Amino acid sequence: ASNFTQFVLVDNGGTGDVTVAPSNFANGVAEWISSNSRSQAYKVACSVRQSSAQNRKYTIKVEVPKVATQTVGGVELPVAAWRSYLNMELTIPIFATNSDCELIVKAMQGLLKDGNPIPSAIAANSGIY
Amino acid sequence: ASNFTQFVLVDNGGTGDVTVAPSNFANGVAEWISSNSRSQAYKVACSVRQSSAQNRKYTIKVEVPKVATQTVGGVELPVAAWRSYLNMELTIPIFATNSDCELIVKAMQGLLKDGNPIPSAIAANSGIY
Amino acid sequence: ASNFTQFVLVDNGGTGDVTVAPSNFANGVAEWISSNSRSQAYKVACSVRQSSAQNRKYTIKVEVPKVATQTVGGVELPVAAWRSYLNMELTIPIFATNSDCELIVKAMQGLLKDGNPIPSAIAANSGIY
Amino acid sequence: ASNFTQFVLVDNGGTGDVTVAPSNFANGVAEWISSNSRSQAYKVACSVRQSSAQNRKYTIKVEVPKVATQTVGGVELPVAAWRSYLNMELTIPIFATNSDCELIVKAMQGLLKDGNPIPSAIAANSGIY
Amino acid sequence: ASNFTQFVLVDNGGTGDVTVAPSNFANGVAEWISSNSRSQAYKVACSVRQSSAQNRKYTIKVEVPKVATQTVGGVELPVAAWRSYLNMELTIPIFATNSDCELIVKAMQGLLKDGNPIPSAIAANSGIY
Amino acid sequence: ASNFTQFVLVDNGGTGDVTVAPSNFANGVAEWISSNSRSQAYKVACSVRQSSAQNRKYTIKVEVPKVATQTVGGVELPVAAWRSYLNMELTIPIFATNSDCELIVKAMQGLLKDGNPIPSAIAANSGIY
Repeated sequence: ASNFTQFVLVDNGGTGDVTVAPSNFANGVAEWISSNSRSQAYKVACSVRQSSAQNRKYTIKVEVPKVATQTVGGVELPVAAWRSYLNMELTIPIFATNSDCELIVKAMQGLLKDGNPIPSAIAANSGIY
Repeated sequence: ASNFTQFVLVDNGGTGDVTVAPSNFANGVAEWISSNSRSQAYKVACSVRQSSAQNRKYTIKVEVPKVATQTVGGVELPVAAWRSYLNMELTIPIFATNSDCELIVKAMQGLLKDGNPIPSAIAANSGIY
Repeated sequence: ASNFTQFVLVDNGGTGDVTVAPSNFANGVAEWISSNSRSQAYKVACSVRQSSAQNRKYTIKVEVPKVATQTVGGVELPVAAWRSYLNMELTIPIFATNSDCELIVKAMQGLLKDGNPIPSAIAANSGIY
Repeated sequence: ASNFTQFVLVDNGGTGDVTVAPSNFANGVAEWISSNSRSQAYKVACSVRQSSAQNRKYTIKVEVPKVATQTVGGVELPVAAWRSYLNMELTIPIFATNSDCELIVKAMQGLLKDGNPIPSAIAANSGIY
Repeated sequence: ASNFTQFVLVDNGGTGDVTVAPSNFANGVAEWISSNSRSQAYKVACSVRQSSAQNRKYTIKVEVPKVATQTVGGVELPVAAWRSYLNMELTIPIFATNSDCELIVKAMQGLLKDGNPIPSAIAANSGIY
Repeated sequence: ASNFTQFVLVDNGGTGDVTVAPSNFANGVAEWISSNSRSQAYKVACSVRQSSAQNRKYTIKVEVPKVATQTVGGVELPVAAWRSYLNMELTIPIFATNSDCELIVKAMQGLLKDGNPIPSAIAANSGIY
């Protein structure tokens, strides 16, 4: 094993899928980036720390860029028009069993599943109502 | 539309699924909880707001109960030993079209898909290695 | 669902029943008022907050007006001679199950049921003896 | 009359009803408790007094035990995790006739009638939405 | 019940209609935004407040954008070339019955009905003459 | 040609309609007043002005009276028991073509169309919920 492997971040059904690969583990922060210039890359970062004596906290960050080509000084450079940022922190008690943890993972998957309230609001630029 | 509806948070295959239903809307913050006491409930909250001149921010909070050795309806202390807390913040530039937003949703779904590093680490009480 | 619906506050047996309808949810305070000028309306307000870390507190307020017509400046205005105010605060531990909560609701109904001590004292302008 | 009598606080249909009986009258405050230890009892207290020159005020307090997972006759700590507290204050202007007062009683009964928003929110561990 | 819902702001007869959906109800200010880029979206905000002892005051705001694409350095962004701003304040004494309010609403709709002086001056970049 | 004419402010379907007729156009402020006592009359005022270099600003005002008779010392006078005041300001950049203006007018009519959130809250003495 080694769970530090590449995965497809954006599944565009085989064509134009955005895959992200391991790229750095310096300072205990596991990082993954897509095959682009570092200026236009998708980026995922993950780190876990025993925050309290009885908790562990995972900090996960994703950056989704809007790619563009910009003319600076009469020269064109690969750039990102803007970036969207996802920041998540998960605190799990040390008393959580593996099956307790699987429950947290399933809850996070159901939350974002297609057609459920939240992913629907986000995708439509609206709130919950 | 009208997305404030009940949904399946934990999909256990039809048998033993955890459904979460609307429970509060005070202050534009939509809340959903499972059919349990509030100390043992699965809880989801969501709200959007223009965080700055250039961004909108979605704050999503989830609480998941530690189920192994749980006593249904009992008084379980300390509260912190029996609950996991998820905190997500999604910042999206005001230029993001619905399409851009659909892609951000896919990135979140890919991140947590089964078999991918992050959800596998969490489920196994591990970090990256 | 949406429990924010209209209900009959004073059941005068089909004729002259006082019904109250949703009228505002600003600041997380659910409000209901009767179809009158705002000066002569019945008013119900409800809000819940996690008062302590282990409690939740519901604050409910009802205002029953005594309607009158008053001549101010030689002009008649719809007015309330006086108002009676009900103020209730219910503190429920987070460890309370739904069935535990149903017990609280039944207790509150029995308390005010016709012929029981309290509603009898109130209706007769006396104390308990 | 003489209203200080035993009554059914929780009506469970004849089987498993909670009856509450007079238990104290120190200081003009009528008290009723169920047949349990004082830590697990259903308790009701009531008193009236002229709060001001223009009003009389009824203070009614109710305590309801958390029953799910309860150990009858046992020592259950912390006390706050096992009890709900109701606090009602009814202010009535000195001009209110018996009829006016009967109407105030009906308003209180309508507020808590089954199926109405408030009692439904409470029973479901919810707020308004 | 809820009136914080989606609605048609610009009726372009079934197609090309501008719909505005609820987005956020923070601090007593209900806000609605149309879909797609927040930068090119229409916006409606509304709030009510007791302006004085006898008055309640509504504050409505609407923004109509002039959709355009901004190109800078070869990077183009969806923007509003400019915006038209409507700010209205409606004061209503607490003596107004529902019938009085309905009349106030009719006066507002009549003021803007097609063919009347005001909507015709505006639609033609003109004043009164 | 002239748009400074009489028009129906409150359409009560042919009968009981409130018509407002031109009264005075002094200092760039066009004013319309309904017939009979000026004290019980409806009033509409409108003016446009170049608010800045790029903007033109319309200022519309409407007054809805609550008709009543004042009696003092046996002398009765026709008065308005009170008035409801509407003050609106519409800013439009000088780049707006007639098509843009027509759209702005449609947005205003849609905002107040029957059944939509805003006109329904007002007509019912309510806020958003």
